[PDB]
Amino acid sequence: LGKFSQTCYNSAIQGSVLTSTCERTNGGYNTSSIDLNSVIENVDGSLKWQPSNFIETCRNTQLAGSSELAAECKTRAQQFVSTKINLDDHIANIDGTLKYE
Amino acid sequence: LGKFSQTCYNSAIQGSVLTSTCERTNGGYNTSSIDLNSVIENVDGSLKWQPSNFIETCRNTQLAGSSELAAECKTRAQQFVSTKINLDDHIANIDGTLKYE
Ligand SMILES: CC(=O)N[C@@H]1[C@@H](O)[C@H](O[C@@H]2O[C@H](CO)[C@@H](O[C@@H]3O[C@H](CO[C@H]4O[C@H](CO[C@H]5O[C@H](CO)[C@@H](O)[C@H](O)[C@@H]5O[C@H]5O[C@H](CO)[C@@H](O)[C@H](O)[C@@H]5O)[C@@H](O)[C@H](O[C@H]5O[C@H](CO)[C@@H](O)[C@H](O)[C@@H]5O)[C@@H]4O)[C@@H](O)[C@H](O[C@H]4O[C@H](CO)[C@@H](O)[C@H](O)[C@@H]4O[C@H]4O[C@H](CO)[C@@H](O)[C@H](O)[C@@H]4O[C@H]4O[C@H](CO)[C@@H](O)[C@H](O)[C@@H]4O)[C@@H]3O)[C@H](O)[C@H]2NC(C)=O)[C@@H](CO)O[C@H]1O
Ligand SMILES: OC[C@H]1O[C@H](O[C@@H]2[C@@H](O[C@@H]3[C@@H](O[C@@H]4[C@H](O)[C@H](O)O[C@H](CO)[C@H]4O)O[C@H](CO)[C@@H](O)[C@@H]3O)O[C@H](CO)[C@@H](O)[C@@H]2O)[C@@H](O)[C@@H](O)[C@@H]1O
Ligand SMILES: [Mg+2]
Repeated sequence: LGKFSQTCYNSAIQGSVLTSTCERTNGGYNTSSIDLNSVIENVDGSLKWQPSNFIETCRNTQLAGSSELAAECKTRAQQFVSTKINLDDHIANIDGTLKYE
Repeated sequence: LGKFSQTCYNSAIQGSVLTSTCERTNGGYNTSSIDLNSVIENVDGSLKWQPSNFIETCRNTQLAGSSELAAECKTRAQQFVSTKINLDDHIANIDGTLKYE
């Protein structure tokens, strides 16, 4: 997994946002960033990769109305159930960019 | 917090990724995406927001060479220590975009 660096150049971190420029699979070069705020966690002073089971345990995601996200997710009993969450609660538009806050 | 849909339009969800076109503070629009895999999680079938603490308990982050992220983070005793994590562990280039796997 990961390894992004081998095919990216000119990466910068600022605050918690990583930005880098990376080879498109065939052809061009894209510059993109990802906010680490949500992939990294501090545990008693050490940076740890923070896990989430969303993708792994949920399915059929779809946007309802303007902000609601819907999916079906495995209950601890391995059963799929319906479920939704209002993306409006914490996804904000910060000067044109969607941001988790 | 949040309320992106008040000032964004033409939104979509593909897998766990959300895309939308949002108003810059004053001026035009920008179309960004945000990967929701590390932003919410599935608890016994119900979706919830995944909190984190990187932003609120570490400070002065820095890029170290190719892929190494460095910072100072707070410990269970309440003191800051240096700490690093190799971003190459789980940050991959996916066809020009940075993704967390
Ligand atoms: C310089 C000069 O010459 N000025 C002259 C003035 O006479 C006059 O000034 C104003 O210009 C503004 C600029 O556009 C006018 O339009 C807009 O309004 C606001 C202004 O932001 C300021 O207030 C923000 C807080 O607002 C809270 O309270 C007010 C009512 O009192 C309401 O709007 C809300 O209910 C809101 O409540 C929320 O906030 C509390 C905190 O107390 C929080 O606990 C709760 O969550 C609660 O829900 C404040 O946040 C903001 O900070 C900015 O100010 C400075 C920079 O100047 C920095 O310190 C900050 O970092 C930041 O830049 C101001 O103090 C503002 O909302 C508008 O900008 C938004 O929209 C853009 C897209 O269109 C987007 O790009 C921005 O990033 C921002 O987007 C956010 O909001 C939209 C919905 O509006 C949402 O869909 C997005 O997801 C995004 O979400 C965040 O938005 C707010 C905070 O920004 C939060 O509510 C959300 O939870 C979330 O965090 C824009 O500036 C303004 O009306 C006008 N005069 C006024 C207002 O009296 C101008 C005329 O324009 O003329 C000059 O001559
Ligand atoms: O160990 C890395 C981790 O993720 C790997 O997937 C990413 C991969 O990037 C892809 C890579 O493949 C290109 C295509 O196959 C193309 O058809 O062939 C060329 C060879 O000439 C490949 O470059 O490279 C492109 C551009 O460089 C990239 O856009 C693709 O997504 O490998 C890079 C290496 O840094 C990494 O960022 C990603 O991991 C995955 O394959 C696997 O090794 C791991 O799960
Ligand atoms: Mg997370």
